[PDB]
Amino acid sequence: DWMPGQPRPSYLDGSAPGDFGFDPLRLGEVPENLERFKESELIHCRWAMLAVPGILVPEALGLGNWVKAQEWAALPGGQATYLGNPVPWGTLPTILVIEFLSIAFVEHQRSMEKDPEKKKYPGGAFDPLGYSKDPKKFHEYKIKEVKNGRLALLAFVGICVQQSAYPGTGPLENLATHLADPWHNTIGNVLIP
Amino acid sequence: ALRFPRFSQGLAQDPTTRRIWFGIATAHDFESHDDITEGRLYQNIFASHFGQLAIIFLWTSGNLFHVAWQGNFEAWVQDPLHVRPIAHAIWDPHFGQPAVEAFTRGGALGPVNIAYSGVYQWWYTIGLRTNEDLYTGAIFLLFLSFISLLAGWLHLQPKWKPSVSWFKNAESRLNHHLSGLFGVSSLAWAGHLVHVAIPGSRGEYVRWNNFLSVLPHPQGLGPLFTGQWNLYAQNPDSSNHLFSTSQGAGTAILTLLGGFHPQTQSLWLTDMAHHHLAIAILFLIGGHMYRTNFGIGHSIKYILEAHIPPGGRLGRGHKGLYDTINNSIHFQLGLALASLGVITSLVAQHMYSLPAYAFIAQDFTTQAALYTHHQYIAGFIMTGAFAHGAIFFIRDYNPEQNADNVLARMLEHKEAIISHLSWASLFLGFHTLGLYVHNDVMLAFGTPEKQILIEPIFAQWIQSAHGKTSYGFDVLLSSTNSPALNAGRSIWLPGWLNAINENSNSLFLTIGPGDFLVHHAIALGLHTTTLILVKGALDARGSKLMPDKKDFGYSFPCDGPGRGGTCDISAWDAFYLAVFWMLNTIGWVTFYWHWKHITLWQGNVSQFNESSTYLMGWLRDYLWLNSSQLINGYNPFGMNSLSVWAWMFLFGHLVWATGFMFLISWRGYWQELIETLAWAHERTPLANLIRWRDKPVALSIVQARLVGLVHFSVGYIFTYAAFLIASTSGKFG
Amino acid sequence: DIAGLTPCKDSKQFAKREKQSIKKLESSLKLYAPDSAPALAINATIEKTKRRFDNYGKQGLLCGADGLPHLIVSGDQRHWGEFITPGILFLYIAGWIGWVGRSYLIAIRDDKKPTQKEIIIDVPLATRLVFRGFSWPIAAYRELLNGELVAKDV
Amino acid sequence: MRDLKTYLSVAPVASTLWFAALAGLLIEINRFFPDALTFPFF
Amino acid sequence: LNPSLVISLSTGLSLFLGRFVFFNFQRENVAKQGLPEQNGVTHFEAGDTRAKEYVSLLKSNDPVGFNIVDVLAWGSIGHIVAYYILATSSNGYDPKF
Amino acid sequence: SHSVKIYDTCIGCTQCVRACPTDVLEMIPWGGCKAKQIASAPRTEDCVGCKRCESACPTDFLSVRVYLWHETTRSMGLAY
Amino acid sequence: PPIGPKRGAKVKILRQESYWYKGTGSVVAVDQDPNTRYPVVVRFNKVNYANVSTNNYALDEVEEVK
Amino acid sequence: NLPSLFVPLVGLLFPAVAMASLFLHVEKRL
Ligand code: CLA
Ligand code: CLA
Ligand code: CLA
Ligand code: CLA
Ligand code: CLA
Ligand SMILES: CC1=C(/C=C/C(C)=C/C=C/C(C)=C/C=C/C=C(C)/C=C/C=C(C)/C=C/C2=C(C)CCCC2(C)C)C(C)(C)CCC1
Ligand SMILES: CC1=C(/C=C/C(C)=C/C=C/C(C)=C\C=C/C=C(C)/C=C/C=C(C)/C=C/C2=C(C)CCCC2(C)C)C(C)(C)CCC1
Ligand SMILES: CC1=C(/C=C/C(C)=C/C=C/C(C)=C\C=C\C=C(C)\C=C\C=C(C)\C=C\C2=C(C)CCCC2(C)C)C(C)(C)CCC1
Repeated sequence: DWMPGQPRPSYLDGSAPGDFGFDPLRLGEVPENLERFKESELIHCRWAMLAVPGILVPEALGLGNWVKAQEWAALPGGQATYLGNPVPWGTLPTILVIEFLSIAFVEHQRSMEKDPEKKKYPGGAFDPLGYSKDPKKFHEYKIKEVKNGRLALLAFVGICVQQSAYPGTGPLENLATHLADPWHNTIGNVLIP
Repeated sequence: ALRFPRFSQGLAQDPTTRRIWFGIATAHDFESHDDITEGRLYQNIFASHFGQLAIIFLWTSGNLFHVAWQGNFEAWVQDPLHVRPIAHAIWDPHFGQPAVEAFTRGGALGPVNIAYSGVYQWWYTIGLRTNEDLYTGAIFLLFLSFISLLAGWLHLQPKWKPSVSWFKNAESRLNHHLSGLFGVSSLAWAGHLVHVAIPGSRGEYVRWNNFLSVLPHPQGLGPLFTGQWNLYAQNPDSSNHLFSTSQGAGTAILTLLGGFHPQTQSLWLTDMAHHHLAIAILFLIGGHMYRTNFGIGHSIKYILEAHIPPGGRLGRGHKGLYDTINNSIHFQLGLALASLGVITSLVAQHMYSLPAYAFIAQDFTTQAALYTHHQYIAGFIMTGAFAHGAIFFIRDYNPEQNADNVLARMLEHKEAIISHLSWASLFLGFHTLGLYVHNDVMLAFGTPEKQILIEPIFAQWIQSAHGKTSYGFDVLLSSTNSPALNAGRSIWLPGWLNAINENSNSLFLTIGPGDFLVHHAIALGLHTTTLILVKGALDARGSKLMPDKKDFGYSFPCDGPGRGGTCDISAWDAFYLAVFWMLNTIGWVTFYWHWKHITLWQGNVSQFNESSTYLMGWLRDYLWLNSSQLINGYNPFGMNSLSVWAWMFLFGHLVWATGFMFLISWRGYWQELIETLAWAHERTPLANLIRWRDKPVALSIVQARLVGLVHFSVGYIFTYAAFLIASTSGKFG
Repeated sequence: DIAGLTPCKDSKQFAKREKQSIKKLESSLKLYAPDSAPALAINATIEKTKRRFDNYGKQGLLCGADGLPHLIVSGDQRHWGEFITPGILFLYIAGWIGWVGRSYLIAIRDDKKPTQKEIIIDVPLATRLVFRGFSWPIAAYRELLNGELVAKDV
Repeated sequence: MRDLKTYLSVAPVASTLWFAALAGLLIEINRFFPDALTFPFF
Repeated sequence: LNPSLVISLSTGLSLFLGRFVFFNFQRENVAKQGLPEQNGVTHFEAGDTRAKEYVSLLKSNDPVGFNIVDVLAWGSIGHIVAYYILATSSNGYDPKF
Repeated sequence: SHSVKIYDTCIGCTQCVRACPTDVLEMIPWGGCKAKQIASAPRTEDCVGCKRCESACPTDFLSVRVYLWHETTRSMGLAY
Repeated sequence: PPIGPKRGAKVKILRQESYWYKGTGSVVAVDQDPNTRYPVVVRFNKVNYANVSTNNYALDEVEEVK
Repeated sequence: NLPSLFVPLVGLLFPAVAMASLFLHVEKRL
């Protein structure tokens, strides 16, 4: 139960992975919408779980933060740098056409499959190590993925809001600024200018 | 049938004079004619559309002919800022010699009227230069009028009359209207701009004879197909440029400068060509949305069926709306009139702020006349839109086929809608009137510092958002660090920011508390007019006082004196009531516009700024003050050219007042009076040798509402037109 | 300042208005004996004028080029005295009146002849109910939550 | 006596008394606190 | 920069996507959305003589059913994207970061 | 002539007939109410459309309806 | 057996053209004679626009409400 | 010269003819 003392919704019995009874707006009242929401929630969770380290790790290294790493495309002759290497295809129209064709193909492949249970957990080629072996352990891994991904989503929100509250920052730069003086470096200064 | 009107046997059998009147007022209501069918309905409408188009072409042809044959056009082109244009000549055998003298002006041989329609600036801007060009135009339009009559006649004979199924093919008509009627027409117009109008702007006279020899651009066609279009934006006209000349002339045919031409004070012709080209592309690509004969496209019905929110807060959503609208010509006319009224006001608001015609912004009588013109047109069009919403609810609306969709739910909670429009109108009315009256009392007691003057800080903040510096809010486009400012610095922003911060033009005029108050009066008028019309449409099928109203039709006198009294209970009566409020609202709008500009044009902006915050200021410093030249158009000491506006000014005052008769006196009084008159005629020797063929009766109840509203409106419009034109043109500034 | 205005304490036009007003009243004052009652009245109007302009200058009102106060209703915290604060006062009083009238109508609605107390006021009941308006925001909020504020299925 | 209090409770009379009191109040408030475009006490 | 290159690439990629990628989606949507109909029946059955769709042109010996109309639609897209990239490359426009 | 109709909500109080100033309406036998009578409009060619009958009906909603229609010398109340 | 609702019962008016539509009224007497098309007699707290406070309704036009 | 022909033509002759003709059509009995 997400909120002790609160009656769980009628349609949330706790059986689903990551189902703690949280839908205060009753957005899953219709079952079709709820299933679609489980799929989409997992998609966001996995994009976030991939994108958070892609945001943090290049910052720990000498490379720019996640904001600076997008900046060459604003200027016309822009060329990307992967690990300091001016990659030749780094021009914006190149990687842009590449990204459109590749992403569009893959994601549209997800659009043209309706199991619907495979739209959440397809497996097969995407489970070569076969972690779907024990359905108990596979379901516990479902709770694992859902909580990890929700955590990553919250973290991403923290990164975007910190970026708005300190334009041209880094999550770890913000963290270090806090570690300097935690009692005088806080969200309190942003909430209260 | 058996006599006029042949379309109504019930009217032809009327022995009274009513038969004639109602024969006229019902001639176009085809659905009420005897033996009407759907096919006859659609076919009569279609032919009527061709007839209208023919009227429009013939009218513009007449304007062209008269400017060419009696006007100043050729002389006006050489000196746009010192030649009064000529509408047409005056041949009136009632003129005394002083009228012949005083109306002879504009450098003409006899009395003439100065045109305030602004067709000289338009035709000059689009490339017309000689009276010969105008004659070619007029004959071309007379030709088009004739072919309109020809097609309308043609589609009334069988095998040329279309089936109703063809009229109800909505997807095809939308594809052709978007892609062809909107898109291709706009594209061709861009053609005329780059081939004729822009050359004429650079000194080149391009006509049908030589337009194949001349290139529109030195490199043209080739940079278009290569995909390097910027070569067309390359060499624009110089900021020092003379419009009829090659001085400062560039070669660019498509630009996005953003401001005005410094000489003509109007939009850049290359800007306008680029505009019509781009929106033409948008209409072309957008006109491929719906499905016809090729196995691709949308079923509008299916899209409407699909847009039903889960959770059911809109019930069944938009299901059944495709047939509800496609089967109801009144629904279609309502949507068309609503949209057309919005964009008519939009035209009014954008043509005074962003003038598109050379040397039109300096002609102040024309700018005022056009703004007033289009705002009143827009008002009437809006009232009509709601009228046909109501007529839809009565004649075409099928409750079972719209069950629990959004449209039926409008009726289902009509009391919340009507009651909240009533609340908004009461709040706006109480407080706008209250603040005006407070300020008037303060100025009466000599304490202007006690007024309630609220800064229109939200609109001011929007003007700052546009880059106006008058208020120092330092927001986007008004601020240096704004991404919105950086993104457009290289394109339109230099010309735009240049134009908005020029103090002479009407581009986002500076606003103060006087503008706050009138804007809230305008809000009041929109809300009250809308309240009347919406209540009329939603109560057209019935109320608690008349639950069976749908069975009585759109227009009926009333339901008798029972149940408390029921006068003006029909939907038509709600329209009739709302027209008064529309005339009031557009009166406030146009008073506002004309006073703000007439003070701007005099360099005396302060007079508006200080005097518009109390109503005596409007009465004394606007109407009373600017009637001075008008009311002296003729007097015991002589006449001048303003006499026609003085006369008309009273004419309106008369017609308006005559309307009051039909609106205050009701029928029974006149019916008894006419009975005494019938007795008088029959008992008078020599005269009783003459007998009436139609029994004289008093006008109908509804008929009197209409006749009185028409007098009220004609007097309204003619009065304000006389004052507007005389007060501006008399000063010309 | 805000909207291009200037504080009335810094406005030349504002001080010119105060000057011209006072000199006008003094022009009227020159006609009467200084001991007379018209004289004392014009002096009282003069003192009231000075009090007026001095107070508008003190409390931070911005002026236009007209030399007259303009009110900032945007919500800017420097000008809550010009709208937001008198506005909250108004909403308190209006809510009081309407809440009391509603209390009266509910109180008489089950009487044998309700209209009888609408044309002849039950003043004892009214006096009992007038001071419910003091706590009208709590009462109306509690009714909104409890479902007693809005009639069911209307 | 009872009938007279009843008459004095009738709509127009109660209205004149009520608005007359309100008018005296507002007049005196504008007498001790004249002019005032704002709530100055903040 | 080369118009033939960009137009050929964009149009070839558009035809390709419409042929091997988005074809099934296209067909299931144009099938479930179906022909426009007035009063519960198609415009042609309702009596519009010119509302009969053209089944001759829609027949194609292309195995999957890709026909002239598909060519026209997707090729139109490819040319609009193509002239978009062409016109946008010769701009010289650059936003101030 | 104006159309006049009666609806079976009629309770047969006779007031529409009593109110009519041109004698358009009658009371005919019927079994649907206690008064065992229902109104009728057999002479609408004399109907002038004043709706005194409608003012007289106690039924909610009305059981007489006057639908003003094609005008005649009789419906316009002309004595000339 | 008695037809219609009990006398004194509160009923909701379902006749759409009734002034008291979706309101309530008290039952007075239900005429047990069949062939009477509108046997239910309802009295109302408020007069309608004809200053009438009672009206007869059909059995399917009244809905007993407590 | 031409206005001296067409102003009375459409301001006198045309309204007289149109009013008389419309009068006849409107008073006709079939
Ligand atoms: C339809 C727009 C229109 C308008 C509003 C006017 C308005 C006017 N015209 Mg003009 N006129 C027009 C078109 C128009 N004209 C056209 C297309 C031609 C042929 C090129 C003329 C040729 C013309 C001449 C020669 C003269 C006028 C004159 C006049 C003025 C006096 C009225 C008159 O003499 O009757 C108008 C005379 C006509 C011949 C007009 C008929 C022309 C076409 C065929 C109109 C169709 C009429 C049709 C039978 C009825 C349709 C009703 C309506 C919609 C037109 C007047 C201000 C006189 C003037 O200037 O006085 C100072 C004058 O001498 N007009
Ligand atoms: C100066 C002319 C005038 C005025 C003041 C009004 C006033 C009003 N009309 Mg009206 N109207 C007019 C002309 C006018 N109309 C004409 C010519 C027509 C054509 C017949 C219409 C037709 C019409 C329709 C069809 C409708 C209105 C509506 C309204 C109300 C609109 C809401 C509002 O503004 O809040 C109130 C605004 C006011 C200006 C009220 C002014 C009086 C204040 C309250 C004085 C306060 C009393 C003060 C203490 C003095 C007491 C005196 C003492 C002896 C008791 C409003 C009361 C609409 C409506 O009802 O809105 C809900 C509506 O539907 N009007
Ligand atoms: C594309 C626009 C459009 C279209 C095609 C229609 C179509 C129709 N309307 Mg609509 N309507 C419109 C716009 C439109 N209207 C607008 C803008 C308004 C607001 C003014 C209305 C308000 C409206 C109402 C209230 C009604 C209609 C009605 C009708 C129907 C019959 C009209 C008729 O036969 O009367 C024939 C018309 C005339 C004989 C015109 C004579 C009266 C005019 C107004 C006087 C002219 C002014 C004066 C002479 C100017 C000269 C002054 C002089 C000193 C110079 C018809 C289907 C009627 C209907 O059938 O309802 C179901 C109806 O009652 N319309
Ligand atoms: C490309 C093919 C095509 C084209 C060009 C048209 C064109 C037209 N049709 Mg048609 N239609 C078509 C296909 C087409 N249709 C097909 C295939 C069908 C069967 C499915 C129909 C069935 C149909 C019917 C039933 C009717 C029409 C009608 C019309 C006319 C509308 C009236 C009008 O003048 O508005 C013109 C519109 C514009 C000029 C563009 C919009 C104007 C904008 C919004 C406002 C002004 C813009 C700009 C600022 C102007 C500057 C002002 C300045 C120049 C002074 C119009 C000329 C109606 C008609 O009038 O009958 C004759 C009518 O009844 N159509
Ligand atoms: C108990 C008194 C009372 C209450 C609580 C309300 C409440 C409301 N009215 Mg109403 N109204 C009232 C009296 C009241 N009204 C009276 C006396 C009239 C006739 C003058 C009206 C006429 C009226 C109209 C025309 C409208 C409303 C509207 C509204 C609603 C929006 C608020 C508003 O516009 O206020 C506006 C208030 C007025 C116009 C007049 C109020 C009169 C005084 C200030 C209140 C009555 C005091 C009363 C005598 C107290 C008796 C004391 C008692 C203890 C003995 C709202 C629910 C609007 C609506 O429908 O909203 C959707 C709207 O259109 N009212
Ligand atoms: C009754 C009825 C009817 C009618 C109705 C009507 C008449 C309506 C109307 C209406 C109207 C008259 C409306 C209007 C509107 C508007 C809107 C809705 C707007 C829009 C907007 C926007 C969204 C914008 C935005 C923007 C931009 C784009 C840019 C700049 C800035 C801004 C923000 C401005 C019908 C027939 C249908 C049916 C039956 C019933
Ligand atoms: C036989 C065959 C084949 C081949 C095929 C081919 C080779 C194809 C072609 C196709 C194509 C190759 C097509 C194309 C194109 C199309 C279209 C349809 C187009 C278009 C265009 C447009 C539409 C344009 C527009 C515009 C303009 C005009 C102006 C401005 C600009 C723009 C863009 C807007 C294969 C082997 C594969 C397989 C087997 C069989
Ligand atoms: C802040 C501010 C502002 C704004 C405002 C707004 C935007 C608002 C909104 C508002 C709203 C949107 C509201 C609403 C409403 C709703 C509803 C739904 C209602 C209700 C009510 C009621 C229910 C009442 C009741 C009562 C009481 C409580 C008392 C008296 C009696 C009675 C019963 C009346 C401005 C800038 C201007 C100025 C500054 C400040």
